[PDB]
Amino acid sequence: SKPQPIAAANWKSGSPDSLSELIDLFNSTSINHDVQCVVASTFVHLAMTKERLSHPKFVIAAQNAGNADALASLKDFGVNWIVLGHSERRWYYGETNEIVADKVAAAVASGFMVIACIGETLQERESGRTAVVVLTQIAAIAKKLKKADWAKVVIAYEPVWAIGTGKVATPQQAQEAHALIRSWVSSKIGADVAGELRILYGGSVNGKNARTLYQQRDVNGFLVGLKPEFVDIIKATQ
Amino acid sequence: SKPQPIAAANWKSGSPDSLSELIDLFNSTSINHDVQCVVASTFVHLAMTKERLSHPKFVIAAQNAGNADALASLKDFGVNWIVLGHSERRWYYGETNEIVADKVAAAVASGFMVIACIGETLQERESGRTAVVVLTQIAAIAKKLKKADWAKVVIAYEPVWAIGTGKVATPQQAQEAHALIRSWVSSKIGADVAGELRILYGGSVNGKNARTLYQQRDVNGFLVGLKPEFVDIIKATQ
Amino acid sequence: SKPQPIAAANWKSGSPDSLSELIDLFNSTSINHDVQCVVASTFVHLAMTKERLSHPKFVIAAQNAGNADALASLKDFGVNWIVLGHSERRWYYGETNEIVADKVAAAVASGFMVIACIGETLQERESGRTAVVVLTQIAAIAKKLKKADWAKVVIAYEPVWAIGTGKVATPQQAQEAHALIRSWVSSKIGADVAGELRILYGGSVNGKNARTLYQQRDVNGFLVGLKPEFVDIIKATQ
Repeated sequence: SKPQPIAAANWKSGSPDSLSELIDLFNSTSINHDVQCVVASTFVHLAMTKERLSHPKFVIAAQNAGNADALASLKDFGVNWIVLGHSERRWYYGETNEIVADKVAAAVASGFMVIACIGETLQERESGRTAVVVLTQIAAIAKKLKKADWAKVVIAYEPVWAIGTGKVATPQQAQEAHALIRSWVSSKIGADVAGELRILYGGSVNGKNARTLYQQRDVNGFLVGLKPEFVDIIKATQ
Repeated sequence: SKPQPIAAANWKSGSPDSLSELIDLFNSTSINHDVQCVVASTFVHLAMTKERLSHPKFVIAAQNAGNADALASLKDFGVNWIVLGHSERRWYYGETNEIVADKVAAAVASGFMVIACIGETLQERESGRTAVVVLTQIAAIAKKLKKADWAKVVIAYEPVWAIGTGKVATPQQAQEAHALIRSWVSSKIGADVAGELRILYGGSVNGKNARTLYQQRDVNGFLVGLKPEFVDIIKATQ
Repeated sequence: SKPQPIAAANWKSGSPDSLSELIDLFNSTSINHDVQCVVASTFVHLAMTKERLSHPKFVIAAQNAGNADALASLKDFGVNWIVLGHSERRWYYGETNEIVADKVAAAVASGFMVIACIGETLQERESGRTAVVVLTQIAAIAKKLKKADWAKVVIAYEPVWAIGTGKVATPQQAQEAHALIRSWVSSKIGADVAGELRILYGGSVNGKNARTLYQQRDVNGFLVGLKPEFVDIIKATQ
């Protein structure tokens, strides 16, 4: 019943050696279930990742593409995945709902698989606005898409409200949010689309609480930071 | 006598683990005098610093806010300090005196404590224009502020004449610059504001010059790189 | 005969300490032959490298430019060399042949020594367009220069087609690229300019491969990653 899960991890910082070491680890990870793993890299590290990463269940993603030429350069380089709408961009780089929506449509048009992030802030959640905020964010994206395009879309629910707090969302809070999103998709886009849609939990987690989160009916994977424990996150989607 | 000193450290680069370990160091550091410690982060590291850093004498600062939305996201995230007009902004990104002044005024308006950086090049210094250059930079900032706003302002002198050319300024050179800045603030803004103003030294600081630098009449602390030796930089402000 | 070679290294990422240890290594290295060594980094690392680098055959470069208008201020900060037109900028940051040309000319007029990167993609090489692409890129640069400016210019042939493939161009492949560039410079700019022009091999290479590459008639050095093995790259220009 659940579609194919996705485990996706973002580079933050550190030496080329620290990255090549992770790549070696992932190349040597035997994964027995069907899962798409995604290593989202910064531009400066795409060359080394393309050079060293080779695993049948791993693809490379970009974290950003600031112009049409960048998208085209990524595709020419064999990078077919991209992460869009992450809170860092929305918070600090002026990326409104509409800007994010336009980027998703552009990337889809270019033939990217897109992991599109949505999520409400602390202030938004506490004023009881989780539903309106998150559904407004996905509505904006859907505005610029056709029904067929959804096969190229993955949604990450980023519990922006929990960033920096040291607390993972309970499986109940995560399920509620993922459920909220799927219901909107089912009703506004299509029951077929909703069933096939991957909705990833984009809060940080360890392997233990990731397993429990994955037991939730509307959780289809994770978007986390790149580190050795990403192997545990992959296994959590079994 | 001197106002409360400030010891402020800037993240440069390295892995999330490296930052984590530094946070562990600072959390366990005993500080027995009145000093405001500041850790200036890049966006990507703000989440871990908020999550892990907890010392009564430490606050978190941003290094940039490129737009109005970014200032607001920072404030909502509980980031109440910002460093503006630092050498990268002025000499790589070309922020003019006016752009810096506008940023300082906007941040103050939004409730931030601002560390505003000023400093002259070797061409400026060697051609006898240290005073006109440095004081013109601060004059641009002052134009956009009211007298009451100075309680939310901190000045940092970055001797880019030395930094950019491989020199280490002496305590005498640091003092002369700080004294120039203080006399300007005294003259233009008020002797009250001048006596209360923190002017931090932002040149090359090591374990042997830190105390002599702090003991200069017009130095009120430091703007330096984040390193384990920051503990000793803090100690030098006692 | 061959002009003075250049050995240039780009710092990728990682902690200040890791870079500082490399600077220590470089400082203790005898380099007996006539060669200009270049260490290029992002802006944040300039302070440390300026402070600590002592080797008399090394200079410090900025890893790229921001806007062409901000090159003058970066010169005044104290940077004397710059790398422009690197594939990363052309691919991801919208730097067309003409934007690269404008930056090169602006850097020269501000008194920089410039390493200007040119090279064709895998798609361009496969389609038989190595010469047209590379010569179009260098033609654009030349259009904004005068003959006297070439004394301040260095070309890096970046084998962009090989990026991410883990393979180095063969000496035959590198020589062919460098020779067609020089041939164009000789005819279009001047024989003497072409004789004095340094054309660097701008792909990562190790000591042994570098030594064989440097044997080629039109190879005048290297633009590579900043790592311990950079000492062997320098030695390979003997």
